Amino acid sequence: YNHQALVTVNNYTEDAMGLSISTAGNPDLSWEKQSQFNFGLAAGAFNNRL
Amino acid sequence: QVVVLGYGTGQKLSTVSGSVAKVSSEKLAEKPVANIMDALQGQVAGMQVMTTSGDPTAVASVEIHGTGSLGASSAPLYIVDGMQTSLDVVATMNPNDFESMSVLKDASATSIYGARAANGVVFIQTKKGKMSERGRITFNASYGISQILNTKPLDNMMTGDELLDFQVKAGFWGNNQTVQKVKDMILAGAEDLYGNYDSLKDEYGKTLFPVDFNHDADWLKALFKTAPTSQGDISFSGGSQGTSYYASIGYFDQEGMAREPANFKRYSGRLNFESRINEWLKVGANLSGAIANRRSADYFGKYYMGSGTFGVLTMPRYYNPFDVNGDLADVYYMYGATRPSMTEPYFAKMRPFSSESHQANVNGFAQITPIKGLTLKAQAGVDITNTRTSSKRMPNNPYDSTPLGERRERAYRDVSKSFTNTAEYKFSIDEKHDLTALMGHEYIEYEGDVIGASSKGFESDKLMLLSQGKTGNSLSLPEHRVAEYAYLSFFSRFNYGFDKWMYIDFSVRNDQSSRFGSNNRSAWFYSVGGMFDIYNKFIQESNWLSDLRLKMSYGTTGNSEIGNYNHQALVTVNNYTEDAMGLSISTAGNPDLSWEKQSQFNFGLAAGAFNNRLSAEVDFYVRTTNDMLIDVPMPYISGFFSQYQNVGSMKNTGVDLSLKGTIYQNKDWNVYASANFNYNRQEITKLFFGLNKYMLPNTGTIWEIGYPNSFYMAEYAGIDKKTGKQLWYVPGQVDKVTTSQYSADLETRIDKSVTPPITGGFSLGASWKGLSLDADFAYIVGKWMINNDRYFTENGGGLMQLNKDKMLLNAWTEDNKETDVPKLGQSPQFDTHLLENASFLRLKNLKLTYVLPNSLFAGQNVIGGARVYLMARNLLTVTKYKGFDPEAGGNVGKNQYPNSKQYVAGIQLSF
Amino acid sequence: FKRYSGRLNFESRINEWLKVGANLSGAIANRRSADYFGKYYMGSGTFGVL
Amino acid sequence: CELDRDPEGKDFQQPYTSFVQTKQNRDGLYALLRNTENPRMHFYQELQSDMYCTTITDGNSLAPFVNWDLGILNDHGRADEDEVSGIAGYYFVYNRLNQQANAFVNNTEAALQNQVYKNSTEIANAKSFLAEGKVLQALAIWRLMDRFSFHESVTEVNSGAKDLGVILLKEYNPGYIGPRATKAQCYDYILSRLSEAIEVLPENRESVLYVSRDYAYALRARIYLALGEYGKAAADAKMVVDKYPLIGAADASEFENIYRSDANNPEIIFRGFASATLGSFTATTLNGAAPAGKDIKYNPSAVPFQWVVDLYENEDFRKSVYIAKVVKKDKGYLVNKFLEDKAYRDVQDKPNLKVGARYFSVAEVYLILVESALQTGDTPTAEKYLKALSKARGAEVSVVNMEALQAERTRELIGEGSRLRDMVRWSIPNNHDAFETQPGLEGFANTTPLKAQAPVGFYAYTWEFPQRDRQTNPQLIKNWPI
Amino acid sequence: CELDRDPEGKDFQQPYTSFVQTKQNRDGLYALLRNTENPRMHFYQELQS
Amino acid sequence: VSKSFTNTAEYKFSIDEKHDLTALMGHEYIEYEGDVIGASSKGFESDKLMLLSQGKTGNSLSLPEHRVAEYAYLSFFSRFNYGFDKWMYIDFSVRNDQSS
Amino acid sequence: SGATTATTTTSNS
Ligand SMILES: CCCCCCCCOCCOCCOCCOCCO
Repeated sequence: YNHQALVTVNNYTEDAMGLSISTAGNPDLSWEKQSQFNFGLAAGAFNNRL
Repeated sequence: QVVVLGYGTGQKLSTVSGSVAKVSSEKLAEKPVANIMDALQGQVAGMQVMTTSGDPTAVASVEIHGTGSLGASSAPLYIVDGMQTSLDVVATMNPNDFESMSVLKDASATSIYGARAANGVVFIQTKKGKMSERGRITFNASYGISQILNTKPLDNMMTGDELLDFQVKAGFWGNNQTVQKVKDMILAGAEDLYGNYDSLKDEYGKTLFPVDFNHDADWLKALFKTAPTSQGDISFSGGSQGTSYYASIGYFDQEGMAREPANFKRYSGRLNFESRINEWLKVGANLSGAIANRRSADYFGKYYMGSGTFGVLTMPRYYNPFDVNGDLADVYYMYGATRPSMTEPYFAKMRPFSSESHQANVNGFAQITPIKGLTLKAQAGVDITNTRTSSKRMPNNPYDSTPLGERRERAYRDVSKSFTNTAEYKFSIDEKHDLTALMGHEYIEYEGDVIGASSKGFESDKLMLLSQGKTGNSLSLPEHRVAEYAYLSFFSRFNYGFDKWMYIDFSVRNDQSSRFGSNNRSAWFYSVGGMFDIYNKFIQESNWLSDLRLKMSYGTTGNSEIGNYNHQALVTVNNYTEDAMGLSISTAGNPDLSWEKQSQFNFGLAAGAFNNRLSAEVDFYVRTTNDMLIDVPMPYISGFFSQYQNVGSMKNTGVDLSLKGTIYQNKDWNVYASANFNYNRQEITKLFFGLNKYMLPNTGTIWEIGYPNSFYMAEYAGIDKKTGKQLWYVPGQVDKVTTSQYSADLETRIDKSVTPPITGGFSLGASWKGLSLDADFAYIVGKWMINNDRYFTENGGGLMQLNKDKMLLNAWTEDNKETDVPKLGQSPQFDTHLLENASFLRLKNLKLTYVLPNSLFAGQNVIGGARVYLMARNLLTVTKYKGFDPEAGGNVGKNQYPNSKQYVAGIQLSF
Repeated sequence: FKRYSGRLNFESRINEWLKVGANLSGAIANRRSADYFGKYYMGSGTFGVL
Repeated sequence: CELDRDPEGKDFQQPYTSFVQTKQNRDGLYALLRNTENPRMHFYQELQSDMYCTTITDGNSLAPFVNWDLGILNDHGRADEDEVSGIAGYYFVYNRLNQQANAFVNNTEAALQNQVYKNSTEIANAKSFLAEGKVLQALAIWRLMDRFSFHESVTEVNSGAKDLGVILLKEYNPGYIGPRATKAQCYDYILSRLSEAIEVLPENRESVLYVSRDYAYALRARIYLALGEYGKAAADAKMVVDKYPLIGAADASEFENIYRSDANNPEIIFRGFASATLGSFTATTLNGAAPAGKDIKYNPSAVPFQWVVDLYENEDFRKSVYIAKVVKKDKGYLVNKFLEDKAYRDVQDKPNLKVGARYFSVAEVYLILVESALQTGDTPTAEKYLKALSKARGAEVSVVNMEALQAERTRELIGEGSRLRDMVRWSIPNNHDAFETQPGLEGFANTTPLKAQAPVGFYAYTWEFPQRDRQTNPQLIKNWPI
Repeated sequence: CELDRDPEGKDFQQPYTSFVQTKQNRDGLYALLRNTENPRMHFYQELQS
Repeated sequence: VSKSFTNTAEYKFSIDEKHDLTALMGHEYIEYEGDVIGASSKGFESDKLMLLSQGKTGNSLSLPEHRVAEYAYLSFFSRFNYGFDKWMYIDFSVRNDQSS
Repeated sequence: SGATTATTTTSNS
């Protein structure tokens, strides 16, 4: 829960409850994109001993 | 037909000598309820099953051969696949996995389970998968509805007009009040209460009519409903060269018929597996798991106003809980209220209970057969249950006494472990002699635990975690409970068999436990028994007879369902100063706690008529119990008030018989029938300290030597039609003599027993060709029961605001003085005018099955077969009771949950 | 760290169009971690031996 | 494979394994003794004396004892969980204390020989704890033998119950069916308990709330006096009598502000911990008080005779604290000893009439010393202590002649139950109907003779074993010849 | 499928529409002040003298 | 408690003698929920009387603990393979992911 | 347990 702007209980007395601000929030949180280029070369040798 | 009676390999059913009753898979199936022992009511001869609640989360109470003990439990020992369980655990197992069950009743079959087998053993065994070239798939589905049994007791309640007239003439409202002065604006002019609330101040007179005097309301529609039930299951069996398996996954949902919610829902899975590794070793495993959700209707059995069947009967008929469109108006009005009372769906919306249980059974074995007769088995299993329960009470509710909410969270855990090892060697000395020797060891362990915490003082529905409560005076101590036990046992059994006509077996078991006293920790139980086949030796072949066997048995057992900690002298807090803790002895124990010994003698005769069609079985038993567990009042030198010692005696004498038959008339037709009967006479033999008669306080029974445990009340003569007052008999004083003044020195022993003596059940069946029709009936006669709601619904003086019975309209006055109902100024007692005769006869089951014919699945290889059925449960009941259910109850009938009447339709595609 | 484990892997060919299987596992485990390491106290840890 | 499963959340009776378990079980033993050795248990032997007269406030509750109703006294009192009272309640609480003390003493001895105590401090403290437990055993057996075993000067008894005692149980078992031990064995058991406990306890008293050596000497003196051995009663009473001073006061208001206060009384040898929340009780039976508003009403069910009034002369402090002229709001007198304690109130203007248990006092050991010194033949140590006690308590006795001592012992130990023990040793008959009532109270007090006359040597001076016993136990020989 | 998961014991920041919401946020302001102006934070400027 | 469901359907064929293709499509749903409940007690005086319901009952009481967490993932995917004669292989893939 | 000795560097990565 990291995109909401929230409010939690912060009691002062034992009679009534109190509300404090918890987080700031981020309404346009989205994925993190990763692009990968890979280029590989596999080789064998003397009747697959190497 | 082989039966595993305890341990080892099962021999036969025609050679055992110990009164085994085997129930097959067809009496375990399709069963729209969760408790599996309800299907057995009326089937086993001598076993008496009664379920005292129509709640979906309620389990049955089962007694084999009467009630054995005073002050102990009478439930049997439930075994499922070698290890023992409880009925709440079997409630989570899909009963389409149960291949059979065996009720082992007498103590030649049940003495290798000694110190646990005094009440009988119920030995459930699950499927294993028969081998074939193609494994078979099976898909069950089902759907049904459940509603209330009978609505007859509300045929005698008053109307709105009659109750208003009776209340204004009985002087409840005032002195000079009349109708259209009490109905005018002191009842109907109570929109003063509905005007204080913003949710109801604009709804009075338009959609909410809480007081209606013209036509009366329906209080059975406002408290009970019609509720659905769904099932569904798919299983795969099969097997191959050595290996066999059985897998299954299933679903069950049952919602209760009362408006306050009582559902039960499980998702379950099963995998049985058994393989032959090589020539000497065979391994196997039974794995089972479930996720269960339960909810109980907990305001049943207690007397609140507008709640349950008590609220169906007694609530006045000029109060309307509905609105104009015929829904429930989520609030109603009773006269003299501070805030308006809320109905059952709104009270369920404001109290959100939840409960999720996770169950895992895992059991496994390895069997070694090295030397051609000898087989050595090692079996181990654990059984883990983790439950997690959450209750809530919602804040900001107008019709409540506080605007603050509460919350409570509990977590339950219990773990059971079991190990049994067994060596069996069977051989033959000659051709005419067989012997089987069995030795074994068994260890049982249990460990339980509960944690729980509560908080209060909430002001929002979002911010209601358990840590966001108010401190100070709104803090409480948490909850914590622990229980544990352990058994260790060594057993042995010899079977000996002459030619093919004589069998003799001997059993012995040593049993130690954590529950017994510190002096006598070890117990020794034995058994001997014999079976003689007369129709193989003496009469070789006859025209009408086809089988005749005789059997005798004698064996001792014990009942170790005593407390987990009852032999210890417990030490509790007793402070001297206001800072340091002091401690002192408080319960006194005794180090010589035994295990409620029992000795049982048995004689039986089995016969089979013309080509084994007509079959009969008769059995006589004497079951003696000694050393029962009572909290006896001690002499004054003890320094305590009671001790929990083993004193007493009891004897149960009886006869039970059963008979089967087949009545053909054709090649296609098949008609068959069956019947049972059991008669049991209980008698107390001796009590504690030289005493002849003892009365448990606050129970209403009496233990007298020579009689069963009876009822303890004052007899009720009637009324005296010279003055209209109630009259009770005097104990003794025969001429009898009646007095008009009730006192506690007027009670006596009523010759009506607590446990009903005659139990039975019979059944029909017919099958034309595929189309089968089955019907099962089950009766219990001799059963008496205190109708506690008739203390309120026919009451002349006091509780005048409730609805009453119609027979209070011809009460005794000086004008009408030839009636038998008293004057209106008296209060009834708990005499024997409340003992009702709750004997019944119940059409327990009625099924119509149609197997689809084989010629329909012709040019196909996907689908193999199909089946359709229609079932009705608790369809018809014949009773002289007056209180919604004879069976639901047990020694007293309070505000009860009646049993359900169900209609189920089901499919099965064996493809 | 202490654990008692169990595993049953099962795989079955029912008929010519169906194949079912299951991989059931379970354990009972007791953990306990030394939960003062990573910080400086007086006679605790390798800081205490030094 | 051991299969013991001990209950979690509570302890159970077993030999000890630590010093904290021993200390906590000892504190529970003292909290048990507080409800056993109460003033409320000793009122029934105070009312069976010849110094009380029942009034019209009675409901036949204090009436079977003052009128000697031998049909009600044969099976009197109940000891179920609702109420522990009467003769059966007496028997129950003293056998309960005897069994709990047996358990504590045997567990401490097994833990001492099993070597479970770590240092030497815990071993020394546990040996002193064992000595205290032995003193409580001797107190329980003596307080049972006092009421349920015959004095030697009895005429007519049941055949065989002349020289029998109480059921001498030495171990802990609640289920026990046994015979009555002889009187000699019971007295040797009591005196051996106190003899082994005196030589272990320290010389200087540790705390007033626990058993010291002064209490063991004083209890051995009160046993040797009533046993009839005046030689060693004085030798045991003269070891305590120098260590606790008497009350010094000038006016009776000073006496009632230093006497009723438990913490400020310099005379008490042994007393139980009581405060405003724990350990306090209302002993309002012989006065029958009630806290109306800020003051006290009196409605007594039994008032004393006139000779008890004329025993106290007018310039005495005890005529304002022990006896009080508060009946009918100003008429004759009532016994007002166990009225109240002002330090045990929750609000300091409203009374609640709560007291604390006092087990021994220094006036009693003064009286034991002067009586044993008078009857041992050594008189110069007898006038000293008696004139010191009477001058400290107010009016002075002129000369001693063995009946002034009887007057002083009646005047001091009133409301305690010491009179019925004293009538048997001094050979005094009842004469309940020969005395006269108070001239300020006619119409209030009743006039009735005894249901059964009590001459010297009557069997009814010792109570009968309860009805639930001797029905479940055929080896119990009953006391009374009826 | 709805994939909306919202926290427990936590509500959203909204503008004040009631009087009890103003009272609740005021009590939260004072309980925040109690953990700011306490003597533990003024020990650093006391030891530095 | 964590649940998961995965349902795929793969169709593999050969459009000629030396042209292999493979098509796969699928669905995946992952879910989680977890909670911690907790309780405490203080003020015990003997080590045998230490159940949680046997503490001091005044200012020694405290407030419980409770923590809830949950998430969910929904996903769809598809993967195609092509193989030429035996020596050239191409793979293509497209997926769509949503999280809570 | 014990007294905490200060001047640590706060670990990130
Ligand atoms: C068609 C699949 C049905 C599977 C449901 C069974 C679930 C029960 O398993 C609960 C987890 O316990 C794990 C079992 O441990 C394996 C023990 O087996 C080893 C013995 O050979």
